[PDB]
Amino acid sequence: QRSTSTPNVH
Amino acid sequence: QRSTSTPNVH
Amino acid sequence: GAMGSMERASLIQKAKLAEQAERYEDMAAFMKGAVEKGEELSCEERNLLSVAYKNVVGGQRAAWRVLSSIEQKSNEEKGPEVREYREKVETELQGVCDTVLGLLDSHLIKEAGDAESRVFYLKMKGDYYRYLAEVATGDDKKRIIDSARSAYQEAMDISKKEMPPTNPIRLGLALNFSVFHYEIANSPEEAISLAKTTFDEAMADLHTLSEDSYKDSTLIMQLLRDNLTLWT
Amino acid sequence: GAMGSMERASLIQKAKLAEQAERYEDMAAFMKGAVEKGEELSCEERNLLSVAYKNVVGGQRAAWRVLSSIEQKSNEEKGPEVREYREKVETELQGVCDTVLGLLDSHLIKEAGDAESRVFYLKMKGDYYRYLAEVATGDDKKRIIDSARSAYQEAMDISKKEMPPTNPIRLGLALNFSVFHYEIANSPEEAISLAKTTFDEAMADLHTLSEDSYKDSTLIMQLLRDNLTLWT
Ligand SMILES: *CC(=O)N1CC2(CCCN(S(=O)(=O)c3ccc(Br)c(F)c3)C2)C1
Ligand SMILES: *CC(=O)N1CC2(CCCN(S(=O)(=O)c3ccc(Br)c(F)c3)C2)C1
Ligand SMILES: [Cl-]
Ligand SMILES: [Cl-]
Ligand SMILES: [Mg+2]
Ligand SMILES: [Mg+2]
Ligand SMILES: [Mg+2]
Ligand SMILES: [Mg+2]
Ligand SMILES: [Mg+2]
Ligand SMILES: [Mg+2]
Repeated sequence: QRSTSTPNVH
Repeated sequence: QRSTSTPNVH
Repeated sequence: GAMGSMERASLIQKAKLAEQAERYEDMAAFMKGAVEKGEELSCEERNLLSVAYKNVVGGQRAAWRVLSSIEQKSNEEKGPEVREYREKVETELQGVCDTVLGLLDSHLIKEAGDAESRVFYLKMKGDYYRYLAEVATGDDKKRIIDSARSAYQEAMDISKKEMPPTNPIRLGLALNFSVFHYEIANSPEEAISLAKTTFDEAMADLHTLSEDSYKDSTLIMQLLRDNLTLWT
Repeated sequence: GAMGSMERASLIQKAKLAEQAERYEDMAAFMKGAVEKGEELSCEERNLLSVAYKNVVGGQRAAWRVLSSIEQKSNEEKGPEVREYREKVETELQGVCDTVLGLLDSHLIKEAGDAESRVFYLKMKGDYYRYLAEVATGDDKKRIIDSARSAYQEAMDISKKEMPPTNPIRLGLALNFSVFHYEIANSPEEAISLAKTTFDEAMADLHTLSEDSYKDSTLIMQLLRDNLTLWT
């Protein structure tokens, strides 16, 4: 399971 | 709500 | 074409990879290159072709519907941008439908071959004329709707002669024809009687389910039921 | 470019329509055309640019990972097709990263402007170098990783000087830098200490949350927590 980066938010 | 047509299956 | 130099078998392999990668435009391009080799497609290869192009045009149809709904709401009680962008998506969608229909006409729809392939391809012709008809207007539109109906009807006639009533291509074709009647042709009664006749006749001959196929059959039977529940 | 004749405001409008239509390639093209007008982007326009390109490269990254996993498993205990198609997706991904980095360098990264825009664009430069580094090899790869690190570090220095510790750009930048340390630089301790320092300092100054912004801040704080839980 890979690290989580900043997601999309709009 | 629109009618349902044949879906994708694979 | 861009796939001209690749071996047919490599094109099939890559379409399968593209499906696993959810790269459906690539998938469609690989399958178009495979069709253009001029050999028949197997059942499994027809599935690859169908899944790829349905995914592509499905995303275009969904986009077109979003934009059209915005466009209609901006035409009840200012600039050209919504119409322009809807036209841009519409033009791409028609281009994909033209490509599929060209493949069907140039390569896939033949006089011989088994009933499955003949019914499947005629169904596909009806479907992509139907998608063109969803966005069509005027003199272009009347000829599109007739084209869809005639393709569906030829497929129906073959399917009723040559396939069991539970056959998933026959069921899927009837499901899609009924959608055409309801959504495109403005014929709710024709849609309803076809969906009910199809469901009832599949149930009456339920013993004809095929063991490599019955999950698909029963899936379409339920979708006919959902549409009938929606339509009544 | 293809968007050269359209008004900036029309490009912004159409990018917003493309987002509603989930047409993220169109969205990215509209926003590239808007950037090429040579005017600064607002916070809202930066979001459009970011969402569009992240969606495009995100789908490419996901595809690349699927194909790479197939490729590695076919290299443990036959034809070239998997490698070829992985290279095809890889090349497109690098092309999108090159486009974004070119926009950043040609148009967006400036000496002046507010800390938000300066930090955001440097963070974005670090991100797209990081995406290049996920697929890079050899002499190309060392220069990519240094490029990502230097962009992230410059953004970090500005953010710590000029922003509160709950600022969502500062938090998102720190989150992404820590991912770089863990996944790219092979520096788990550096990643962990940065994620923990960032979380703790945001909590220590929780009163600095902004009322137009606090949902984004607390979202990133939780993502730092998830990564720390994963990494420990
Ligand atoms: C064997 C053959 O010619 N086949 C199987 C098919 C794969 C492509 C699409 N279809 S279909 O459009 O007839 C269809 C799709 C989904 C379902 Br659940 C279904 F029952 C039938 C069949 C062509
Ligand atoms: C005002 C400004 O310059 N902004 C707001 C941003 C929109 C684009 C992307 N980000 S971000 O990458 O800093 C980011 C993305 C998601 C979240 Br939940 C977040 F907190 C920060 C910020 C640029
Ligand atoms: Cl447009
Ligand atoms: Cl390839
Ligand atoms: Mg060949
Ligand atoms: Mg008015
Ligand atoms: Mg038109
Ligand atoms: Mg302008
Ligand atoms: Mg061997
Ligand atoms: Mg390479």
